[PDB]
Amino acid sequence: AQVLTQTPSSVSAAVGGTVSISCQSSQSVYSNYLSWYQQKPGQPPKLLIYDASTLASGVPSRFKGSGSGTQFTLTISGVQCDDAATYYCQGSYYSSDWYPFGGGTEVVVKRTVAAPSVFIFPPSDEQLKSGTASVVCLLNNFYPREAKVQWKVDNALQSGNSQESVTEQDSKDSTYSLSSTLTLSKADYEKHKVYACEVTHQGLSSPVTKSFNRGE
Amino acid sequence: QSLEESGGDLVKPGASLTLTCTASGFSFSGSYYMCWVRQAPGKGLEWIACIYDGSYDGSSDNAYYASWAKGRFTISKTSSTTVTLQMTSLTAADTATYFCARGVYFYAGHFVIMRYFVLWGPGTLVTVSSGQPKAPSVFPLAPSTAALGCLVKDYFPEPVTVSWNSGALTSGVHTFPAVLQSSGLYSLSSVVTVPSSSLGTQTYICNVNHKPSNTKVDKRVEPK
Amino acid sequence: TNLCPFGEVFNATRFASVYAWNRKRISNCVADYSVLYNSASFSTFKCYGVSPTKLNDLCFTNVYADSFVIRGDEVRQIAPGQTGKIADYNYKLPDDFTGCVIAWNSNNLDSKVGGNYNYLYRLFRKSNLKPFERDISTEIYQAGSTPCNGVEGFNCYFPLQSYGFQPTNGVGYQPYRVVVLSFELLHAPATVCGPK
Ligand SMILES: *[C@@H]1O[C@H](CO)[C@@H](O[C@@H]2O[C@H](CO)[C@@H](O)[C@H](O)[C@H]2NC(C)=O)[C@H](O)[C@H]1NC(C)=O
Repeated sequence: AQVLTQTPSSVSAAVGGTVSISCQSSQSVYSNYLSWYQQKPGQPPKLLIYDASTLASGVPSRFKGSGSGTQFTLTISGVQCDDAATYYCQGSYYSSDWYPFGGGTEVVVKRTVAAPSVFIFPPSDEQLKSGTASVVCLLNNFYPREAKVQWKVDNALQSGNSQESVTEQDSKDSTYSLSSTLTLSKADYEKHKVYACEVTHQGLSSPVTKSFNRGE
Repeated sequence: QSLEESGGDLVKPGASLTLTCTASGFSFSGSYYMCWVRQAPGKGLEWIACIYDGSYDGSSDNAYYASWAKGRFTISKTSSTTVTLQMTSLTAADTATYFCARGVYFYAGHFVIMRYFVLWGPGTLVTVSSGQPKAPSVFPLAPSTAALGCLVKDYFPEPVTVSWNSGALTSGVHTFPAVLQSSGLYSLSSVVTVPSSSLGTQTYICNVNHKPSNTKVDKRVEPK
Repeated sequence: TNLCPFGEVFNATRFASVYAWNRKRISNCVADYSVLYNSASFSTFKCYGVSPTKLNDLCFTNVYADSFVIRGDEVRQIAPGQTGKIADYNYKLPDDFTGCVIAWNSNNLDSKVGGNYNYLYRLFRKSNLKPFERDISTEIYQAGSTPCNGVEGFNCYFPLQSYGFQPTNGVGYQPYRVVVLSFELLHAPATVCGPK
């Protein structure tokens, strides 16, 4: 019956900027027991602020909590590179069994545009024995996150046979990396020669195509 | 000062599972409540339950539950250093990392109110599925700055751990999040960028550990 | 048999403002309640769900001591089911309150010639406090739909007012120190026990 609305889902600022994250409660928060948590990838939530303004031990003072009643705000005055993470608000009420968390907000550290370095790896002979072929295209240390990988086998565009995953924004470089895997049958790999990976990115004024020939 | 969750496992739908929260460097003495918070992969945080850590050994009293979790979940204090969470009737919606947390409580009369959660354990992963544990296959990504890596393919369930040169090589390393293939198996890639002048002098090995299958595969990555 | 530190609460040099009332948790000790209920200095000693003289024979999971300073004619508001500025906006006890309220005149301690302005109380809130709620917000109260922007003015009032205790005030306006003892009894090993 008590819902926390956390807006927006994503904020961005350069190093030294200020990001503002809002947490709205449909009902007044008991004694202003509103807390903010930081969660970096692969890590448990880490408490930043409790009682809506009190800074937790060891938390940098650039993290600031404010608000009362039904409206609260988390402010990072002086965003740093390692602030790229997801943040949550959590509210407590005159109730023993309801502690809602906010939907979460991603913090993106803005930086200069960086075009991706493109690499391609043919499937290994060790794998080719099994009966399947995997072709991997690497896009490394690029910003912004948005990018497109097109797979071309004998100049023919592929569809439905590739999956991709992107790393989190680096806490040092503020860059992303993308791996695209093209999966084929053994026979389909043994009837084509040129395998191409075409990359579209803001830092690439013309699309970059990375290619190899089977059997060199 | 430390909390460590354990018991997270691959279980079939309808099964039960009991998770453990073990306290390290201290003992329960009535100063906090121990709480469980879960997080589905790629989703937010959902509070489950709390219990007064001053309770009797083996007791489920002094406990609070989210309305959705009441009865299906049972939280208990079993010793001065252990608190458990028993979950029954598991479905795929219960797949999540489960965190144990210290609850700072405020007395409010006939009940207490959790003020905030200070100390969080690393979490333990619960996978509710009918699939079977499957060992991965570590295929090299032969280098042609130079880029080399390892392809960890056809494993279930999460997670896998990939290190390079037994943890010595840390800069320039990217381990991509796993992707679920149509076969019901995960695929992961780890890569590293190294100077090409060191391709002869320096040797590079990827240390892939898939704990659910006890598969430790170390493959040397050198140009073909 | 280490004694419960009730002296730290009752005999503190300074008390907190009622809006920012203080709480101390008492646990893992033996409490000598007699020194409380046999004291002649308490002009208010009112218990709910508890007999004062029997307290030395009871054990509890925890004791909670809430301490603050209020106006004399406001001492009546520290009780279940009471209204007024203190009960509505500063300190609210639940209807099912289990514990004692103790209060005594502190004119010699908390009054200053010319006025002691360190003690404050909240004048207004959009809604009444729930039991044991604590509102230490210093935000300007917006009495109308015209917003306030950090500026006090018409329908924009600062929410905290100082008592300004003076030694020459009437007894109803003199400062009173108040301690509320709540007794928590769970199904768990008891940590606060009387001498027996
Ligand atoms: C607060 O302080 C007074 C004054 O010191 C304490 O009164 C003492 O009471 C004990 C017996 O409990 C006597 O032996 C002392 O001589 C008293 N001190 C005096 C008269 O100066 C009182 O007990 C304290 N309140 C507590 C501890 O709750």
